[PDB]
Amino acid sequence: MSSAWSHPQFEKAVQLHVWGPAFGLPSIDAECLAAIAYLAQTLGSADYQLIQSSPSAVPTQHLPTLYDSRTSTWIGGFTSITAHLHAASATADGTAYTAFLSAHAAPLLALSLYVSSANYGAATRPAYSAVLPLPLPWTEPPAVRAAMARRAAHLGLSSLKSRIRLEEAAREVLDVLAEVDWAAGGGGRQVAAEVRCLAFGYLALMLLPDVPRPWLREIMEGRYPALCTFVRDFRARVFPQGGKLLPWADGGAQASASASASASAVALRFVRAVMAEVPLVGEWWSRWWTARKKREVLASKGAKPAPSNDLLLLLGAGLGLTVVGAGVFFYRGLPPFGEAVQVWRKPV
Amino acid sequence: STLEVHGATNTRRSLLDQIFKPVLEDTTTLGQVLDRVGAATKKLARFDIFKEEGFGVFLSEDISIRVKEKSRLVFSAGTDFGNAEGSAYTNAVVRNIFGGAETLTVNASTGTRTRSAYNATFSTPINGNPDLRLSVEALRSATQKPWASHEEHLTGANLRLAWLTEKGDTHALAYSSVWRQLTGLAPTASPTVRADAGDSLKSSLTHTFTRDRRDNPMLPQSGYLFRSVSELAGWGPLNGDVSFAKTEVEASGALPVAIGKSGVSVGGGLRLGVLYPLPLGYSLTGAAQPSRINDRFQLGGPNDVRGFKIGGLGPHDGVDAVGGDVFAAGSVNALLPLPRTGPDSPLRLQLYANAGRLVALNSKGTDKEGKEGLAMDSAAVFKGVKSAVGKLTNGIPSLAAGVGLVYAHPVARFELNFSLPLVLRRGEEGRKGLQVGVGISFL
Amino acid sequence: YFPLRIYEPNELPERSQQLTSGDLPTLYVFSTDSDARLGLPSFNPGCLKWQTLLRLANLDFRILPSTNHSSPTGSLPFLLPPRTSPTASPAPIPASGLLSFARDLDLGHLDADLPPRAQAYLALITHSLRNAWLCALYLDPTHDALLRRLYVDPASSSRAVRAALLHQLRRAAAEQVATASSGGGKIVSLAPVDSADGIDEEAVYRSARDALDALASLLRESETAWFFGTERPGSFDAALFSYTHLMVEYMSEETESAKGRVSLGRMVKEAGNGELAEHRERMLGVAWPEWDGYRR
Repeated sequence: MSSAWSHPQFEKAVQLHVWGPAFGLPSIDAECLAAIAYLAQTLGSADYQLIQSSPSAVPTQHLPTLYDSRTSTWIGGFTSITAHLHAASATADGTAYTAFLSAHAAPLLALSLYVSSANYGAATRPAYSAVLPLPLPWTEPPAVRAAMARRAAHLGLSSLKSRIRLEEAAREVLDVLAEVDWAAGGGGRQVAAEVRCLAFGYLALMLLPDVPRPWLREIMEGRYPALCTFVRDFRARVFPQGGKLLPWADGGAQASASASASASAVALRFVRAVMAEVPLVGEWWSRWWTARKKREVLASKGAKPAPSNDLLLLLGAGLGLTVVGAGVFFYRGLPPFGEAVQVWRKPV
Repeated sequence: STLEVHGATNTRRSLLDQIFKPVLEDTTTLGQVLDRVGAATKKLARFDIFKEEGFGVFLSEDISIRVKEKSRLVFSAGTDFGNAEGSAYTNAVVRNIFGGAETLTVNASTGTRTRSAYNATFSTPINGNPDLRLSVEALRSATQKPWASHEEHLTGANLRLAWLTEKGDTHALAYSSVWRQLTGLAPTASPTVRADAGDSLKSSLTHTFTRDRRDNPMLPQSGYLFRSVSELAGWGPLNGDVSFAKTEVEASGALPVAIGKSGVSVGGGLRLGVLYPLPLGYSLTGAAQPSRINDRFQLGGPNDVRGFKIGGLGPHDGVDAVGGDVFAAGSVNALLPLPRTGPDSPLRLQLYANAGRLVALNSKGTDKEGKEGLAMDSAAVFKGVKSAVGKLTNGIPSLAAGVGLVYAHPVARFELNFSLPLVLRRGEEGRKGLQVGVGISFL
Repeated sequence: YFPLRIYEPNELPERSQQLTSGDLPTLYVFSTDSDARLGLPSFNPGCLKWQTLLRLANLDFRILPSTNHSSPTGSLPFLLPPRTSPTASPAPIPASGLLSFARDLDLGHLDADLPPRAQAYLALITHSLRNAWLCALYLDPTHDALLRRLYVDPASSSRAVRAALLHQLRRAAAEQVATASSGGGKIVSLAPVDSADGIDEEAVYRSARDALDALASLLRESETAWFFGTERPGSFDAALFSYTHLMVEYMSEETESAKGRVSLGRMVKEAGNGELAEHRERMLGVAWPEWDGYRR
């Protein structure tokens, strides 16, 4: 390995960063809405805060992200956040349905909201653009839609009666989810409290958006009414008034982004997102920057890694300088190698 | 006496001092002076750096030579005939970097069989001989093999030392090193093509000789041609996955018949070829791996033995054309001229009849290997090559015939022949109607 | 009509006469040339699943090592039936049709629709344990010699080709782990994460640990030694065995005292109450009853 394909080598009052409110929900991501719901259920509103962010504003580069102010630790992901901040068939069912919702219900909301280019272009992309500062929603929503379209593969479906394929691939997820009895204290299966927050996040992003191709809202409202009753009752209980009584930082949901969004910081985020698309050195800039941000997240955790490996940036600079130097050496050329008149005399 | 060469600014005063400093050592035999100046001027144009319209040798009283240099950067694009139907090449040349040297970057993406073919070829002369060149190549290909249904991805670098001698013969000595990844298998692929599907090296070393005394390459009417390619892979200091020894001898000729200069030109030809497996390491006695489909010969086609598919004439596993180890070929021609036309148009009327054989190499008669069943020792490989050479001349070869109408372009040769197979083997896939042949190498 | 003389066909080369001339069907797997002569388990779990299923279906077959490029699909485990003629062979069978090839009277237990709870538990195997296998094999520098031995050194003998193939393997595996969102779902640019720096490999480890404990609880529920109380193993059993066997084989070391991080074979042997190591021994004792060479 070039040390970028290996495990890193080590020497010998929380704040939740999330996306922004959309569709009458406190977030537009499923894992972010799950994390908001978990912290609102467990913690009190004088214990935590909610900061509106982008994956370029946190070093974890994964937006449901906790910053514990007691130890200055950076924790990314919903399962990591709930591993922090913390009969046997109930626990095994919670683990199984967490792994199932992350793996088989995540490419279904992806097909609904990001792959369908009449849904994305008319509902999803304006709601993504209304929460970022003004030069940023030209670089980040393409990367988000690209990642969600990558996740929505291994399903054989895309944006092109070829509607019964969508209905079969959505029944294959909702039939597994319909036997858990989420909005219940009795009867059926029982899971832990955090699995119900994850299920609310995915299922409420499936149901509640107002979309022009509503092929998933109607399957849920026609065949699976218990899940729709679960989403409506959970949203009426945990988030009344649309997620505006949540402790957003500095007063409101949009004024919570104003700390890490100045001219310099937003400019640097956009400049780095532009530098990663250069056709030759943009891979190695991205690898070097990702390795640097991983090193600083690990140092925030408590580890002490070995940082001295800059061969990614030097390899990218070598490739760019090699192409530029070859182009200038072959197009501008060298000075001329002879004169016009070249006399040879007969030697004596 | 006093020699001046004007108008050569991107040439060193060593490259054209090796040429005209022998000339001034002449210390009243005016014809010898003029012949030596003409010989030096013909040697100077052997470097491909000057325009042919510039060479003016204006004497006085002494000498005063003038030249016009070619331009440095030559971008070019078009359509080449690399023995295929089409090609869309782009070609960037830097003509004279320091003195005599050049670079050629070729990028030929073709929708027919080779979807990409990248190149980079630096080339110098050695010690001021314009005929001895030295090239350092680097390639990356991905070429579909539709006869034996797969693709071959070839990345590597080779170092060729060409040599044109004083009698028009051309030697060559390359050290190649490739990767040769086989993939892209069609659903109609055979078990033989699936057995060899992966990565190789093939670091080889191949001599090439040519002796081209045909008066016209694209349409011969007299002369002959002898060509001898001869490779050695894997054995000794070379290292790879394959280790063989492959030779190939091709002959030709044409003999005119009388009426004037009427273009009758009874033709002829003969190809041979033997692929021998060697051990790996500095020994001849030793166990040897048998060949792979990357290395075996392919006979049949429009350019090769007229009347068959573009891979025919050999062992077929189902429909795929897997190769042989020992082959033979040959043809006769008649090339009669067209009526109401003089013997100067490139149009000719061909009457060919080819034949061919392409057999493989197996280890029957000695099968006490059992496990570790692929490697074969020297006596088994020698008896296998003896049996394959004996199986060449055992039976009437796979023969076809036909007529045609040859058009002789300066860069290619278009044929458009109507063929008719006569003798086949089973599963050999000969074509029976109108066949089209475009390219240079024909038999 | 016109070819006036047709002879008997030309024989195949010696290589195909040795490799492709068996009388049993042949399953092409990721194995070594000494394991394939005996029929031992593969070192790829996606091949060992189907090999275990074909050995529970009482099918007579061989194995032979192969590469992904020879497969009718992209990925490896496929089958080639015996030839009928010496120059003609039937069509290959991909991995989706292997249990349909094998009928060996009543194989309805190996190809059956699982309950939905079984599908939630199967997502554990196909994601939380697959990503753990990929992260700990392809990206851990401890298993670099094992990775070269198993995948790179049989491919060729040239160091440049070996290094390039190992790089493509690591790039592909790091792409796979960073898609499924245990510890990998980062957004850095318009191109997918293909390095080990866009993976949080403590979330991958913790998800593997929780997956193993949940699967041990599910096996404790069953009370007839296979999953869901069956009397004969099914596809769930072969799917879990394909990971638990290779973790106890290739990933059970002693290293665990200087890094923390109990390894994957020790996590299999310790999950629950040893419910899964016992299941691995019972699954070897049914499908490979003649092999006594396991536990490492």
